[PDB]
Amino acid sequence: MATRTQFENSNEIGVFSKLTNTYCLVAVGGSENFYSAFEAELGDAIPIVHTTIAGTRIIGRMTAGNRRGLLVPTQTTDQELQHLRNSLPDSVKIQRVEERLSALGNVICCNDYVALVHPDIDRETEELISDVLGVEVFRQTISGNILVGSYCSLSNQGGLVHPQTSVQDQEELSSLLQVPLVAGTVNRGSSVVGAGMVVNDYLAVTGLDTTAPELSVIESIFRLQ
Amino acid sequence: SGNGAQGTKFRISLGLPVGAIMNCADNSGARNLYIIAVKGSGSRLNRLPAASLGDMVMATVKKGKPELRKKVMPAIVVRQAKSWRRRDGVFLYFEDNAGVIANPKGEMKGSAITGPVGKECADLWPRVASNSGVVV
Amino acid sequence: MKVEIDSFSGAKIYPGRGTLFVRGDSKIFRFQNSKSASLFKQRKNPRRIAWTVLFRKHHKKGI
Amino acid sequence: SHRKYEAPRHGHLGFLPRKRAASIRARVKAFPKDDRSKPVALTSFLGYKAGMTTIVRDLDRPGSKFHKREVVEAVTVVDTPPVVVVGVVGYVETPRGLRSLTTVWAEHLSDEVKRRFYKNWYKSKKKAFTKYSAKYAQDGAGIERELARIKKYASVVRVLVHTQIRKTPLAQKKAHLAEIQLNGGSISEKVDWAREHFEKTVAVDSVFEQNEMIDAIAVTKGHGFEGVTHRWGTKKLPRKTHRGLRKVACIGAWHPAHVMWSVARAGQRGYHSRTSINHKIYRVGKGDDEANGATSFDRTKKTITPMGGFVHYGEIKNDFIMVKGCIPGNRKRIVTLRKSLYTNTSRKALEEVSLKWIDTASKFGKGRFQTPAEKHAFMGTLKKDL
RNA sequence: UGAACAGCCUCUAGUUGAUAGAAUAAUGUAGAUAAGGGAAGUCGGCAAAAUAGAUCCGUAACUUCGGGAUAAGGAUUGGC
RNA sequence: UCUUAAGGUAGCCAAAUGCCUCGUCAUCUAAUUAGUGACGCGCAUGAAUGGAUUAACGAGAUUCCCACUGUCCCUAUCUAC
RNA sequence: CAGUCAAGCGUUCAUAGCGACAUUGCUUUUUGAUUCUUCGAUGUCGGCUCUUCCUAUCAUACCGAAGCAGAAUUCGGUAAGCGUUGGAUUGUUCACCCACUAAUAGGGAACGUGAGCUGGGUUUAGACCGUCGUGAGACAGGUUAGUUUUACCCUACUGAUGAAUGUUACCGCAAUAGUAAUUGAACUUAGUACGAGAGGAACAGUUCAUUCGGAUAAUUGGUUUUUGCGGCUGUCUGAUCA
RNA sequence: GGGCGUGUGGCGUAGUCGAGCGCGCUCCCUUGCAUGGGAGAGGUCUCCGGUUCGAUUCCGGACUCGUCCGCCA
Ligand SMILES: [Mg+2]
Ligand SMILES: [Mg+2]
Ligand SMILES: [Mg+2]
Ligand SMILES: [Mg+2]
Repeated sequence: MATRTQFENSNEIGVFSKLTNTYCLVAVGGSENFYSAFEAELGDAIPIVHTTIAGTRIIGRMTAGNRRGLLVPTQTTDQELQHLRNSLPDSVKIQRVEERLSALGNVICCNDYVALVHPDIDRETEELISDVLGVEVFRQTISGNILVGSYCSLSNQGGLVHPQTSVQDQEELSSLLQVPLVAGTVNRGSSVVGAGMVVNDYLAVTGLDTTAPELSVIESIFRLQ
Repeated sequence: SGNGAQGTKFRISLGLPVGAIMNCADNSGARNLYIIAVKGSGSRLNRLPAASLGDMVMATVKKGKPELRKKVMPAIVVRQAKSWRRRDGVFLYFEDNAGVIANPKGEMKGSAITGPVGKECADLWPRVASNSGVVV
Repeated sequence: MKVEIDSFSGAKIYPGRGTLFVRGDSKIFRFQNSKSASLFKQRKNPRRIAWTVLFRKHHKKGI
Repeated sequence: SHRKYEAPRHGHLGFLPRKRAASIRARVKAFPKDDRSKPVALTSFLGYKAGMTTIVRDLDRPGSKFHKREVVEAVTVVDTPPVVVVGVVGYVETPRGLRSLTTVWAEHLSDEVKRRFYKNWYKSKKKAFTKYSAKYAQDGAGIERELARIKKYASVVRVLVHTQIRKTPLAQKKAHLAEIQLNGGSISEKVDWAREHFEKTVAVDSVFEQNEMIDAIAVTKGHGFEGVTHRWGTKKLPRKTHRGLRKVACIGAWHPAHVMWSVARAGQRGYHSRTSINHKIYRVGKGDDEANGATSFDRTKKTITPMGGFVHYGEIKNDFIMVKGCIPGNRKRIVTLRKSLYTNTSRKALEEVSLKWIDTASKFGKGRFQTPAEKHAFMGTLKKDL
């Protein structure tokens, strides 16, 4: 399933939510339908944490997540950090990042094995990503889009990239990430695919205005069947 | 703001009246935006309609590309440079006035934002938070 | 609460006190008062202003 | 002809006339409505405004964007020594309104309350209530006939109380005396409570408690004669205006051939009695206690007084009320704090408030330190300290 | 001091005359400063602000070839 | 071809000269009864009643731009008298 | 501006909404008509500022009707409590566009308001052009430049004292007078009711905001004769210190 | 703002209730200082309703264009 969901009318689910294999994060100011989608589809096996990052309802663009670790900005308060430490399982590691770009979901596009980052990140932050997430890192842009997290949706099975992407960039990124990539649109043609939707190994959640060919492209590239 | 607001906004000290020229932060090829109107502003005799951070305004491109000049379009203020108070009581300000171009529903005409944006704007507009590099 | 440090003088900043300034290169400065804020805007070097923590650390004062 | 552009009226017509108040202590024009089921308690209290400070607390509003997040708010401090009960009075109700019929005083009156009955205290024989105390020290003869008179009549019982001005840093020495309504029990229970509490002190926590919405009645800060531009907020006339520009241009039409009362004019600004409602109590502090300024999260033993004392006031050695926001009147002024005239739910009047940190830095400048121990620890040793 | 019988301070000389005392309300007259915006004010940038000396670089259209021109636009300036 | 002494030539223009008129087209602006460039059956332009052009100059009249600012949003404060 | 009658329009159907041919009125925010008052002078444009009043109600409150399924809209009632904006052009009233808004309703008060301002226009004397005139000169034709005086009196209004009520002091009562709050958005209800679909509400609840008002100065900003501290120029006190 | 009149082929223009000519150019014929001739195409008669049997034609409404008259001191 690519599950049709709105955040109070918003068809961008990746902005307000962060979904990994092991956990899920949702914003505190959410509707009953928005919570019920993650509660029904994810089930009781996977914890869902209602969280606020840096005083903001936006959490997907603020944080970058992995099954092994979670990265939070510097502006995240101690109460939010302690609540995430209690609510999250003991396996994941939560570490604050002290870096100027500070919006880790926009900066970092990552999965379990390999990650794409903004080219201009600091070397200490790159080593921190490689340490906490245990993930090999490449500094690359998707056809000149420096915000790889906003302009790519990535999982273990496959990836969706920006629609206006050069084909040469598509095989280059596909060989670099060792996963097949498809250029496509989400939410009735919105270009920002990573902000448009969240995905993991068995679930994808998207906006209600995402059309049927777009949803078919999603389930084909992410192998959710 | 008005239609495309995702939630409400606390009152930010108004810093951009009508006639203000702010930098154009996105990559749409426009250089500055000239504010002619503020969405949702009230009516008082002699009072100029002023804008704050996170507000949607009506603006014209005074300097930039000729297909963007000589027409009115909606814009969103992302940097204010007039100091305002949050409910945790810090007084903060950027060093320039800056906004981006959008449609009336709020999605950006451009694709990337240079420089910081305010969290009071990023929470209120998700497309701005999507294309934003750093949110403070 | 959190007690922040002055970006110019190193003084302790209590909640609701002073100002904050986000520069165009996305760097955050925090000023405890208008005196240190105005010295920052006048572009003085805190290594040469005699009452700052960075000056006293440089000059080994009070050790 | 008609006004070309509409605009709202400058100023509020219900706060007229903007004259000086009759006294420096504002009158309580209305008390909370009585019901004869609760125990006998006062409806109000007297204190002295000391100054303002900030706090940090965790906001609890289920639905706000700042839910479960720290906010910093401005509070004002009212120094409240325990008030001394001297006297009760009863009011019968006539077709021309309420009317007092008797007043029964306490026996021993202190000097600070009997200074209220004098303009030249230093040259006096101090003969005040001397024949009244001579009416006392019999068995009961001239006393409980007036008390049973208040029981037999007098549908409203009010208590004469007076502050303890000598416990405050004020240099006045002459206490303030007031009537406070009792709002519990029957008439006999009210006057029995008063008779038992003659010459006794009543503390502020007996009448107030935390998270209670109260009203402040006080006379505002005076400003003397003021022009129309700041007194009423009218628009300044343009720069090239002959004969001045802080004025109102048209003060009326040709007809009616008089200046109307509704036209804004120059005169006295400030020193008006005001009643400001719905102020939440954050802390009822005890003066017989160190760590008044400490919370459960801060836990550093410091009193509520800032560094260098409150500016123009001094110390807070007595009990106090920390109340949210601004109240009318300036520092060192008598202020009457009153219970609310109605029950407010509002999901804001019912919020339970627990403070996290209280500011005790100096208000006589940009204070950097909360305690002298913290200042000494930060700055190290000085030349004056050996 | 400075280009200077400019402005500012001083020497010789000459005055110390102009009803005074006490307070510091409004509105004035004269002098000033203002966060953010920058003519949205107004018939109209009225009024005010900005620029300013000197040295070096650089200087357009047009022209009656004489000019425009300090065009515009940049950099520097103390003490030892 | 008539009328008359002869019939407005060269130029110029909604010009300080155009009633209609806020003329029509273009440009300038988000929007212009303003400005500029064109057009000309021009109420009622026009050749020492001087026509057209014109560098430099102007306490002359008008429009736009940059800088600048309490002119203004929206007022506040200080000094002397 | 409002009625009465109703041939017709409205698929059908006079009157949901309109309504010809006729006819009865109201108003004095149009312009006329008249010449009563003023020629030993009542300051004739417009704008700015400010108060109050009227309702023939643009919006907001509660309702009735529909050619009212919902959404949007139209007609009407009680209603003047409350609001009715920012600009480009023009001296304008008016107009015309841009834009926001719940809405950008109409008017009066000596065509409100010049000892309140301004002086762009008109409306002196200078000057230019066109037309007219032999000419001096004329032109609600165009253009440019053109002194805006006085309040200290009475009343009114805003504030401030105050004799006399045996004296003086404290605490009170309340006749009368005034009065104040206003409007919107988002989430949810709910893609629900309704509908064939396109489309698409409302009540209760929550969080904010606009306009207004009354205070206040903990914080932030402004202000500086704290001439408080430091720096700098020129000159003077022989230098130094000051 | 109001009044009065106007609207035909690509262009100009004739119309009494029963759309023609000229100009542009389609073709053919015809020939210096480039003509002429013959067959062509070309309209929702500004639009919408009613009358008639049928309206360019009669009527009503709307649009459009062109004239005339209109603010103040
Ligand atoms: Mg105005
Ligand atoms: Mg008027
Ligand atoms: Mg009106
Ligand atoms: Mg202070």
